[PDB]
Amino acid sequence: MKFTVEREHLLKPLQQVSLPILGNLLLQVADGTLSLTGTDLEMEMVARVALVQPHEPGATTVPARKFFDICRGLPEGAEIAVQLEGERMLVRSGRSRFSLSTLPAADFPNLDDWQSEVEFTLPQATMKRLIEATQFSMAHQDVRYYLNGMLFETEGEELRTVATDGHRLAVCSMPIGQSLPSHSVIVPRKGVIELMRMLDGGDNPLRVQIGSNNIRAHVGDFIFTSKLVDGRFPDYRRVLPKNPDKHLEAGCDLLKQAFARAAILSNEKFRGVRLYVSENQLKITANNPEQEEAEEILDVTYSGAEMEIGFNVSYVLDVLNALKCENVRMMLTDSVSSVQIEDAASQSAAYVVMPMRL
Amino acid sequence: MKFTVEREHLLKPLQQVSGLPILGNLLLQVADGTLSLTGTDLEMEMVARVALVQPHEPGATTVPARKFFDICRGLPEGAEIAVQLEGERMLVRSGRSRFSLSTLPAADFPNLDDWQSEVEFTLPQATMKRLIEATQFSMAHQDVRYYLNGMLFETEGEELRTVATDGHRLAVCSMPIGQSLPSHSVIVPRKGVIELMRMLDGGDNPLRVQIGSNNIRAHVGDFIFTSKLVDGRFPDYRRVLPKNPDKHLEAGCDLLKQAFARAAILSNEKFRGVRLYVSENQLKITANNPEQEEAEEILDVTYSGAEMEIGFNVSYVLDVLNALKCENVRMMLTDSVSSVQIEDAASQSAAYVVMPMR
Ligand SMILES: [Ca+2]
Ligand SMILES: [Ca+2]
Ligand SMILES: [Ca+2]
Ligand SMILES: [Ca+2]
Ligand SMILES: [Ca+2]
Ligand SMILES: [Ca+2]
Ligand SMILES: [Ca+2]
Repeated sequence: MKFTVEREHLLKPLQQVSLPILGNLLLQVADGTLSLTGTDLEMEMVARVALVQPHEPGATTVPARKFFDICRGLPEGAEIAVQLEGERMLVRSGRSRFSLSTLPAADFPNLDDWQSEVEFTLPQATMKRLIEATQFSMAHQDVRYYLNGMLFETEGEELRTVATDGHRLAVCSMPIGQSLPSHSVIVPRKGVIELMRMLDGGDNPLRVQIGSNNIRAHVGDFIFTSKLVDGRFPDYRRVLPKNPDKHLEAGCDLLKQAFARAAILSNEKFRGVRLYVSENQLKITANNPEQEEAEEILDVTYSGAEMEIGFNVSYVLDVLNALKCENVRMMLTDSVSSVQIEDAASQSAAYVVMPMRL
Repeated sequence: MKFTVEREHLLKPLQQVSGLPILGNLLLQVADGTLSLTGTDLEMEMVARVALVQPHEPGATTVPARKFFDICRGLPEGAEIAVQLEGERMLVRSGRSRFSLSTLPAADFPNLDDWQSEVEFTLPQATMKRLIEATQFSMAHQDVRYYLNGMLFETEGEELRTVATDGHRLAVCSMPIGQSLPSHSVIVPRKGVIELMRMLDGGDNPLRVQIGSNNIRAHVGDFIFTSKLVDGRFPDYRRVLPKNPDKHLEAGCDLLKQAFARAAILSNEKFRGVRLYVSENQLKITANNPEQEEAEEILDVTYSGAEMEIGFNVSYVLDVLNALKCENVRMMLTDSVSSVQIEDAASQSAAYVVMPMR
């Protein structure tokens, strides 16, 4: 196995593809192409790079981090010559020489073979929007294992993501211009993060294939495959407040800064803040067990009945930071119901926070 | 106690002083048209003075430092901040943002012992920055020899000098300050060095230093920092500089750094040993690890001395090269079992000594 490639043509693939063999990358030279594969047994990334210089076929595995670090450590645009020599992989560029340990390509694990059952193509930016809108609301390491990921749902002509930690919920729906079967799957949280970072911000379309227990995403030279979480996800429809009758609109940043200052004097563990809404005015209060107290008053747009409501300010600040927009809509019912929060200029993403009695 | 100040006048002082629960509080004192703000940990103290141009009333209190800072920082650009002591709370008002903070009595706030200045001088901020940055990385970390955990500040002739060492490597930097100084040495603890550095805003305000038998004080602008000193017998750098390191090697600093950095990837993860082979206008760096992986770097250098080999902890060498912010480095060698001296090829202001490895 032999190949010579420019440093930069390896770095992006290396970043994407990054028991001992799990710490190695599979390298394969075949039919004019170097393939690089990383895996943790749950998910796998394959990156292809065209070989324009002379090369010789073959396959091995090499320590991922050390190989990455050597390549990154070489000078910008350096030529990197790689060949197998015995049980070692030789790396040479200029007068820099490296000899790395190998493990047999035969020992590199494959994900189980599977069949694609639902497929669609969408712009990368659309998938990025869907994931970014909801990612922060996934659970991390909850005993409810099915919350440690993101629901991907197809319905009519749209793709939807849902994330919840069992306390707050995020949902985002986007039309993708293709007739889809009604379907939903759970992508493990590590898989969501890996998928997100494979999206490079460019013009390559994204092709998604979903099987019974797997998902695959293809963008340009990269192919990501993950197991799905085998479980049942909560129904977001039952979480959204039914027909909320009271709408407040305010500048996102003004609202966020008011909440952020109030949060300083909220309970450190439970983070409860109170809202008092009246004609075109919002008052936010916070207090803590040391009996310190914050109050914020700001102009908003509101004409409904006067009401009060408490919430976890961390959850609300999470929403406002995710929204990054000009204006926000808080959809209210009463002191004993959840709130729905949206970009005032878009119904694509919605966020639900539970009420607190303070 | 009442004052009204522009946010912009409070922020930097609050950051500088904020950097027994009462140790979590700032002492605020309005007296003679000045607001003073003090923070302490019993070992060191920062005091900031703020001119009060708006109406004010005298008195003193203490308030939670982080909360007060976070509230002020959280307020908008150009906010006016009105503050008044009411009963046992401190009221903070700006626009329609209101905050009530807990207090502890000013009478409870601890003072450093009184002391007399024995040695005094003035120096540009840029000189103190240079002295600290040139040596700081070489201080010990939690060594049982406590004095090695800090930094020696030495006056000799008209020079101020810093020395830092952990027994394995040493840094020394000397700078002229244009004043006849006594011969004197003190050891500033780690945290004091960090603060000394933090107080240098980079402007044209000179620094005034006062040294007592057990304290150091630095005045810059409207800030006064005071630290206790560290007792103990700090090693003499003059005994550590090789007596006659007459084998001189010169090489590009970044070229040398990046070669060591690549070689380091395949060095022992705990011991970090690399080997240097010096010969006529050539340096070869090698590294190997228990897994029998190997790196080799060959660089052109300027060297006319006799051939020799020497082993080093590569992290120590990299630390030096990263601290040398320059074009060319000089390495001054003795033999395979003696320390190396390293300097900027174009300046003798700082020197670095690294012990060899067997
Ligand atoms: Ca280039
Ligand atoms: Ca629908
Ligand atoms: Ca569906
Ligand atoms: Ca294009
Ligand atoms: Ca209040
Ligand atoms: Ca010197
Ligand atoms: Ca070695």
